[PDB]
Amino acid sequence: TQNPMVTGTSVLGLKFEGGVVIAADMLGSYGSLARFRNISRIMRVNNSTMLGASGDYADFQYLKQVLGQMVIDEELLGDGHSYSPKAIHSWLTRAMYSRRSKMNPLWNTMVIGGYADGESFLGYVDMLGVAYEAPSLATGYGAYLAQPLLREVLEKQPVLSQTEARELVERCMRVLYYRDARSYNRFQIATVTEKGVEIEGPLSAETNWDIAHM
Amino acid sequence: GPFVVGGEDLDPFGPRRGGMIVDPLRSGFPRALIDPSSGLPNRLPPGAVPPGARFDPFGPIGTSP
Amino acid sequence: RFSPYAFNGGTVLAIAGEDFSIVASDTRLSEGFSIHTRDSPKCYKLTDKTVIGCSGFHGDCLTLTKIIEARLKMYKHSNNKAMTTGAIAAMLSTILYSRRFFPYYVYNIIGGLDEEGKGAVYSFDPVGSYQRDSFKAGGSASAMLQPLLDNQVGFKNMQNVEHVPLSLDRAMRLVKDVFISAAERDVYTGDALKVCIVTKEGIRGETVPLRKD
Amino acid sequence: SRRYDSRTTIFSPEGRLYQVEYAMEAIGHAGTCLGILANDGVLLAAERRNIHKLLDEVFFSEKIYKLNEDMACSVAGITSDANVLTNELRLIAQRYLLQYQEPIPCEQLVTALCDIKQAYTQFGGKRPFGVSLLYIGWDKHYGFQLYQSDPSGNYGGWKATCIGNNSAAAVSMLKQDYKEGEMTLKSALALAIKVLNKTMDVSKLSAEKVEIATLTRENGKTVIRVLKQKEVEQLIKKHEEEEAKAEREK
Amino acid sequence: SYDRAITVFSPDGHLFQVEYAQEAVKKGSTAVGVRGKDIVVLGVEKKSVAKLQDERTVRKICALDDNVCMAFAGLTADARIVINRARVECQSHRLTVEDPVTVEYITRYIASLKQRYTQSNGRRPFGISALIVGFDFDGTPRLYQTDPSGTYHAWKANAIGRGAKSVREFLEKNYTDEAIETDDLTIKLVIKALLEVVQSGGKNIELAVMRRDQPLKILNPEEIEKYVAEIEKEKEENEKKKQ
Amino acid sequence: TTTLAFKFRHGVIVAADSRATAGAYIASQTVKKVIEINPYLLGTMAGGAADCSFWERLLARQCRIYELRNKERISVAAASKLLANMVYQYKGMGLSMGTMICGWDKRGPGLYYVDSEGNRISGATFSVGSGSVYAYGVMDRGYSYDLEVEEAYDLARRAIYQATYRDAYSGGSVSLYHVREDGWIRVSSDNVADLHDKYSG
Amino acid sequence: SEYDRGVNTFSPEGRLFQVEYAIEAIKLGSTAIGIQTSEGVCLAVEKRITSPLMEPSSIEKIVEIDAHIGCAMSGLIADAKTLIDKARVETQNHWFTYNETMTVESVTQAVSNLALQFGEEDADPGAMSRPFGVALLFGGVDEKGPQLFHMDPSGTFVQCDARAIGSASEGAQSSLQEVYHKSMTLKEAIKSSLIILKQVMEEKLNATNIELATVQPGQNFHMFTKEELEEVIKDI
Amino acid sequence: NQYDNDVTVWSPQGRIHQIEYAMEAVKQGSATVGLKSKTHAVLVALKRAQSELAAHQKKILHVDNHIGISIAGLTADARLLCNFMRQECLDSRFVFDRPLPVSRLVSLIGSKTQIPTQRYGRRPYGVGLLIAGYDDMGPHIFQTCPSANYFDCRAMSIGARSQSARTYLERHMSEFMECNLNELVKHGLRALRETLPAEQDLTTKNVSIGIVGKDLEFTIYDDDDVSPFLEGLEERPQ
Amino acid sequence: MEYLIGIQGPDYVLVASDRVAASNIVQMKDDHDKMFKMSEKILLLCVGEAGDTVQFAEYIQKNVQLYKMRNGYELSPTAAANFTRRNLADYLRSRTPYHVNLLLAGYDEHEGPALYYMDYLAALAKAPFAAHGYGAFLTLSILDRYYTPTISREKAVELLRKCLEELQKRFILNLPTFSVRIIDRNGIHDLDNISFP
Repeated sequence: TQNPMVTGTSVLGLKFEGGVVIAADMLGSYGSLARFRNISRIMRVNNSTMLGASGDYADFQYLKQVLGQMVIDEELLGDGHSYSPKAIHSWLTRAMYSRRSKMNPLWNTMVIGGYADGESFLGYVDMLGVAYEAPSLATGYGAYLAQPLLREVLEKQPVLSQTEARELVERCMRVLYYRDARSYNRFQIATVTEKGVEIEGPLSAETNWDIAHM
Repeated sequence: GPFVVGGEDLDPFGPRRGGMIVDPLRSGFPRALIDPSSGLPNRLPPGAVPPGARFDPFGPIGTSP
Repeated sequence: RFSPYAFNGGTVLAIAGEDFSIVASDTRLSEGFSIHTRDSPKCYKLTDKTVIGCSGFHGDCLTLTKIIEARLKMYKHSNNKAMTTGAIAAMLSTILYSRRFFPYYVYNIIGGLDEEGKGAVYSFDPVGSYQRDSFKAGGSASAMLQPLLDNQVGFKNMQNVEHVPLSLDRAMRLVKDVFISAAERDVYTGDALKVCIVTKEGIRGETVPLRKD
Repeated sequence: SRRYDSRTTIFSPEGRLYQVEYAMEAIGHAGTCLGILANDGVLLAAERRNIHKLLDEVFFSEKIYKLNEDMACSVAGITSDANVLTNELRLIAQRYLLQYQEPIPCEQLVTALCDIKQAYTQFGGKRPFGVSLLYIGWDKHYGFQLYQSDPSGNYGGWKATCIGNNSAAAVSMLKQDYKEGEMTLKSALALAIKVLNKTMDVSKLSAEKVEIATLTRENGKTVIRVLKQKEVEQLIKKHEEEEAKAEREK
Repeated sequence: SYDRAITVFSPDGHLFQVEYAQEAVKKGSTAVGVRGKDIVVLGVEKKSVAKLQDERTVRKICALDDNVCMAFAGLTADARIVINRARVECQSHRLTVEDPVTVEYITRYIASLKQRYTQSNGRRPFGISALIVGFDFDGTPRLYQTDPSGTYHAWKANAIGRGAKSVREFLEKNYTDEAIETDDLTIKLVIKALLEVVQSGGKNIELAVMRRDQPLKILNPEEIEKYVAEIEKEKEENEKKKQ
Repeated sequence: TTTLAFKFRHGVIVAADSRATAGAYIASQTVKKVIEINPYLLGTMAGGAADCSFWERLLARQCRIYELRNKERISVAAASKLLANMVYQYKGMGLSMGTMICGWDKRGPGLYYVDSEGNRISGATFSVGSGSVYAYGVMDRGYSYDLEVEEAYDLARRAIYQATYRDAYSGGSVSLYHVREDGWIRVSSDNVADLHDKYSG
Repeated sequence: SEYDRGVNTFSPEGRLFQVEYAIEAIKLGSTAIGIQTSEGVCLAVEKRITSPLMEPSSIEKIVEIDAHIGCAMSGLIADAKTLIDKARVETQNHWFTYNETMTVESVTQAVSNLALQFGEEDADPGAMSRPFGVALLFGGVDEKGPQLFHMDPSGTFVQCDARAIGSASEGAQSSLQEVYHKSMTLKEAIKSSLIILKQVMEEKLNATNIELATVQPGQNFHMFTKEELEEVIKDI
Repeated sequence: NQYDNDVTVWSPQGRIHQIEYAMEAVKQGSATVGLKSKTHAVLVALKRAQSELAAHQKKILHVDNHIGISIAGLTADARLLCNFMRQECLDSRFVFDRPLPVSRLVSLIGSKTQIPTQRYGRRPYGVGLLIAGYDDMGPHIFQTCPSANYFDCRAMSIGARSQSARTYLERHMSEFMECNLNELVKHGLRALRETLPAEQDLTTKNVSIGIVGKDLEFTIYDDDDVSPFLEGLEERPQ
Repeated sequence: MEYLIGIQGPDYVLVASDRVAASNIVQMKDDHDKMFKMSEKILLLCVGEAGDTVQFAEYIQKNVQLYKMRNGYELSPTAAANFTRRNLADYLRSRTPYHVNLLLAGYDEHEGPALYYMDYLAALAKAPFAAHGYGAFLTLSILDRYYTPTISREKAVELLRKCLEELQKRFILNLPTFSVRIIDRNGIHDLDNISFP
């Protein structure tokens, strides 16, 4: 993709004791226009992996189709082996790097969250093939607006509970709604635990506008 | 672009440029390429910031008007 | 347009001793003015005697490290033995030149022991031009650290100074100090220093914190 | 697939290529083509095997084909393979003219067609072309020339040669009667008429059963023309007159 | 697109197609090559003289370059193809190496081409044997011989084609260091070797001569008849020494 | 970079500097700019270090294959032609190589200049690199075919020293090679500071 | 009779017909002997000259694969030419890529990987239509010391302490079993090889009837000259 | 007859004779034995020497850190299959950064070996493999055939005179599961020795051992590393 | 810039070229031959881009020698010039174009002397005299002024010397020495170098 047409804004990820939480708004923007306000930018890969993406939504749909077909094939084999979140992250890195090396990139920045064998996974892949793991993630404008708060909390408290992680994610979503012009006040929160992947939404953040009288 | 090598190592004058060793950081790789207008409601005029002058970005990368 | 490259920071240092090799790097991954993560070491163990350090475009670094691992496995299968440090250096030179017209934006330093047991250090340019050195700094702070290594390890521009052979403890202290200075002056260097020591008894890793600003 | 393969390009236990020999038998079953080289020109004299009262008049010639401004050829064997080979010959001549802006020498054209024939006889699994060709032409290097090519790809230069039906008797007649260095086009035409008369023993000679073409140089130009019916009739009349004179004088 | 395996092994370990190509070579006209101190002589028998044939077009001796020339026995068209490929290779080597080829190099190229045609799908081996002669840069005379199988060897004197066994026996009985002392002696030796199987007494002999740093020269029938007359004179000398 | 080579009565003298630069930064002062292709063939590095090293290593492979096939060492002209044909296929794609192929063969001492642009010229004296003008001046002032071996060594060293003095991309140490009939020898490797002490002092 | 089957059909005994026929073709070649000792490897081949007008120096049944590897061939030498070229190219490619010398085992493996690459269908133009008809004896010195390897058109290759290939490979191998021992020296190996060659050759052994080459630690591939051969055959 | 020369020709009995001939080719090779415990998979191969002065042919090959194979049949076919498997494992580690599961590799081998059995001018792979691997599902022993069929085995033996080894494995399969590494290797060695004639005995020259396990990468013991496993083996019961 | 000049007389062709090989501001070679011997009576003179000249000239030379080897006789100068033009035109629109300026000089046993002019675009023109390079501007007027169709080889050498003296006087480039060759019925003869020390 040379010119992304319909794009998604920041996607956040955060690890807690027992799993990972991922949040993304439900808006697809056609430039400055908020054109598609009820799209889902978070996908369930398998019972232990979830994926959220920013950037071109058509490329995200293509990747969702390919990943779903891969999961279907692997479950068709039925031999007791399933893709781990780390394996999905590595495959995504390989695919993004291959697309970038052909000068035909997939215009996306994806967050991979997972929980397998009692350990949480949080992975980042961008359109150039740059990949890494971190206890917290934030793409797009969230890298400037949401990442500092998550990093501050994790520096004070390295290990968070699910409730604390969800509260911090909600605060970051509220800040993103305040300060990001391509964001929307209608988002989803996806959690992966030992029980599987659960996607909640649509959700709204409580906003304060008392500085308008100052 | 910044992967130029051997141009200036073979002839002092001529269109070709580059030393004996490839180093993008030493051949004008953008590194952190930031617009001077980033963080501003309006775009800066061409030549507002003279090269070599201490400049502080008005905002992070991606906030260019 | 579309840029297939990005600079992710990272400084890689290697010092070759009489019976040891040290490869050190910072663990900060960045892009532009932001920090991707504070734990991303640039040092990779290849064999029991070879450690490579890769800095620059991080996607290229990952791909190159994976390709090197695959080629080492292929060599071990085809030749029934592990690659030597010089063989790895020559193979990496060929691999880097294979992409001459679309280069890997990687700064590569190979540190290990040669066939005689002496420490060996190889520095690579992105298209595969390499030579054997005793010490080398590569990455974002290479220009800061190279003259200091010349002064302190090579004893350059000094008179009435005995060229005492470099010891492991002195080299470790020097590496830590130069990385502290680099973290002071370079914005891409910080948050940790990871040191890999290659001796005949194996490879030993060590971590030293740096400033996080 | 292996069961149905005929193996047309394999050696025999005696070192022979059977398909080539069978194509040469096909040549031997074809019509007589005769070529005689003279001092002032070279001619072709083919036997018209396509004779029928309901056949239409031929456009230019049944068996003689112009290859370029300086060369002509005569064919014996399978007719459609001959058409393919003549088209290829014209293509080769035009390609040489395009590359060098000079007319191709005759031997180079014969060599190219023979290379194609040999390529068919060596690989591909295809049957060989069942055509033998006679070549006449003029070039700046060797003047008037006469060449003969085989389906095997073998060629050679000649002063007088024959291919097709009863070619051995014609070759013996030419050996007895051809005079090297003394031949004129008139004497060559007389010899061609007598050889065609003797070889075509089953059918009496007539202008409707033979085709004659000559190649001459006229003021720096090559003239390839086919003799008209009256000219061939006059040639046959002169031959019969000479035969009657010999009968009287014996 | 034809990919049939034509040359295959037999139960006894023989390649029948190569053997049949050698049999086809055995039916060709006899070609004789003899290496001398300062000269190389190639002699080929004419199977029949037609008296109506342009002899220039049926020559069995040709030059591959300014220093290398060869003779052949077997299938004339396959020999023509091989000669053309060898000439192209000689020009390519003169281009890339900036030096004229050696006899061994072009012999190796020809032998490798023949071997390739003995082990490739959809084609049959060449039915020719070649006698490659020439002079190297240092001036050393060379004589090589290839066969349809693709093997080559260097020789002092050799004969291929039909009747090659008897001619080779004659060469073995007659090739001496004093029999090649002069160029005329070498020419007479080649003509005598050819005369052991041919009739007409030198009329059926095509003879060629190549000298150091000189172009290949073809003897006219007058010179060949003069040499044959000299050989008859030496036969009469042997007769007079007998009695 | 400054590399020079000249022919005289006792073979071919090859000299070079050892400084590699990245922009205005000196990446290395110990670069072996004289490539030992074979025990009988030498090459020089000027332009892209990776380009020259890779293509001269390919040339070394080709020469070894040629020796194995022909049972005779390749000639200097043939090796230079092989390198020129190899590099001509990538003309205009950005390769920057200027090299000298030096050796001794059946024709005597050989010296060819081959560049990535496609030039291939035999000559008596050559100088390649950004400092080649200064080396050209000094060498031409001091050159003669009848030079003695020590005089040739001194001339090559002095020319490279002057080139490093005047050129910002030339420096480090001077590596001197002598190509003789029975192969080349590595004569010396003298640091530029020591040469400054010897010459100015 | 020879086209009833394809080139890749199994016999009822589990053997490819063409490979067995190539193995049979090997037995028509001249005898070659390789002996591996702790001091090096020696290779000896019968030249089998057919006519005195032939030049024995043009027969090359021992070739130099690299400075540290030599090859002795038996069977159809024209078939061995391409395998030898492939071996040389592989050694040079390995030197180019890794700046080191190949091991003898890896060279033998690379050559043996070409043995079964034949077939009519599903083949590019210029592919092999039949197996090779040569047996190769690879002798060289690497970091594991001197080593001798044997290869046959079946694609199998093994390490050998002392082996013989060719027409007289049965009688020579039995002779090799008696004379050979682990503590054998290079001179003893050369003498025993020449003795066995003299026993198995029809003609009398001389400096022109045979080839002999050695590879030793610290010394390149070395083919014996006529004076060295005369010295060795002086007392046997 | 007329049905035994092509792989694309069915017989009137519904059989393909070329495949059976390739199975005979597998039966011609020297015997090898594969067996697994709860934690380890072991391959023991009976190597053969062409002559007294020839080294014994390699029979156990490295495929990956968790997979090794033992071959029986055409050695060039075995090398082709081993190269294909090595490439598949390397691709798996490159794309997913995880070891390729053994069952999926065996499925790939079967898919690759089925193709030549249905196309004119091709031939079946004349080699049979015993595959020992360890993954998340534990140790695995697999057997492949020229017929492109593969089997998941508790224990298996292929090669010449493998029926006696199979009988011994049948007898001791009940206790193969709870054995430790040394006991499992001794069981495999006894099964392999069952294939040997009475005058022949297992020695350090003709025995090759390949072991993979939970905490042990695939390793091959050939000449002097075999002696600890050979030590303790009782005399032949006759 | 390199300089070629050809002068055709009643029974000869006279050609000359500069012997300078130049890189940047430095003359690397003082005796550099730009004439390629196509046959016993054909000379090809080539200037243009580095590399292109030698590659194209040697390709043409090898093809002409291959023609002579295959056919037993040599190409005429007209046929060789047309073959060269055809190849250059074919390469013009291909992926590997050659930027070469050519002069073909040859003597034919029947046609006589011939001189051909070819530019880098592969347009072929037969001329009584021709020149290539920036020095052609300064010498073609002299050739037009003094050339006659019946000029003898001595007067042809004198006219060539006049042109080279004008090049010495007025050209900004240093072209001190020239190689001179003549083609007639006896082949190619190397004349004395014209030099200006």
